[PDB]
Amino acid sequence: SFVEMVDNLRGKSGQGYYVEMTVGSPPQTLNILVDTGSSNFAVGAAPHPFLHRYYQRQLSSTYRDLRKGVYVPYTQGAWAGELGTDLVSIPHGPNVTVRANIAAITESDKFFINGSNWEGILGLAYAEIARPDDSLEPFFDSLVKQTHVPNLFSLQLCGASVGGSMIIGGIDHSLYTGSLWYTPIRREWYYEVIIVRVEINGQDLKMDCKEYNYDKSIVDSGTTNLRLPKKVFEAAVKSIKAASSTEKFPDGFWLGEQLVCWQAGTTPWNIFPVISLYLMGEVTNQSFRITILPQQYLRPVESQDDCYKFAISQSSTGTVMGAVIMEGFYVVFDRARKRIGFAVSACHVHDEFRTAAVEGPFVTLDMEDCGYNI
Amino acid sequence: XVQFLAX
Repeated sequence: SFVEMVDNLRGKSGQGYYVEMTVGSPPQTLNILVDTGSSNFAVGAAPHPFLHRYYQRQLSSTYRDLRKGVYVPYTQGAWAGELGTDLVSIPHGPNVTVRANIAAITESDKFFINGSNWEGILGLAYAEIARPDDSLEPFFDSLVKQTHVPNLFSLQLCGASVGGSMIIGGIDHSLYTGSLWYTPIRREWYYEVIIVRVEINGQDLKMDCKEYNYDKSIVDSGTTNLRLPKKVFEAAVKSIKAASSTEKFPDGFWLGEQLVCWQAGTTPWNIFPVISLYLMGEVTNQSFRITILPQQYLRPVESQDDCYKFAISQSSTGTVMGAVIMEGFYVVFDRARKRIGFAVSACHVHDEFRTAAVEGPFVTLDMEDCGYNI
Repeated sequence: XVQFLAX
């Protein structure tokens, strides 16, 4: 029944995934990066060297100025702009139109990307982390409040020109194989989850699970990498190196400071290990695990040479399950039931020998203690 | 790459 929403995402590898959104009246359609890691809907609204088009408020009869500025800082970049509301539809999304808050971006720093094809960002997380404060209703909240659309969306991010699907209001079964396994949303701010165990090629990293979630773990479609707290990152690299020891790589490769390239079509995927994260399940003492391949964590950087960047990196703000994780899976953001589902993606990049996996149940004790508290 | 909220 959701067929018209299939293949509604596009992107360039490593530059996020975007969906078309139509704003204002008469219609102004823009490409909008989908970000489960923030909660502001914002669009370029003035010329920028990296923008080929932008929102023109004076041409929208339905634009309402909120007479208030807004600023959002991200990990490296930031933008400043002006708040208002306008009519918004997603032409390859649900068949509704809502009046939503929109931040019109007038200035920015290291936000837009040269040649990315996107012109704005759709923050799909919860009001608690919206700027300027939690009173600025996020887009998805407006969608659910104003319409019949069920309080759920799902993302199938298909890695490498990338594509995928954002199904809004439900789940499409053509997008995954096997079973969906759910982890609780710990708290409605970011999409926060609890990681309870980590394995490299089946070998337990053997760290206290409190390290994996210090100070939070989140599912973030607007971040390319799998980002890990420093102690966890260091242990993971040590283990990944040991597992791939038949080949030698410079220290800088593991730090993302050096690329390694193979002649077209010869990448020895088989010499790199799979990586598993166990997540808290829906039943007491029950967990499940998601497993990704080097096809997910070694990312192509665009001749006759295939160059790759190691896309697991260090974080000082907790674990971030970015595209590196999401590209293996169909991920269901079941806001109505405060849970996130994972299943093997029908589109994920793999080979004849290994596939990404979602497996369970396992027995894991004292999972509640894994989470960070202030 | 992209590295989307500060915090």
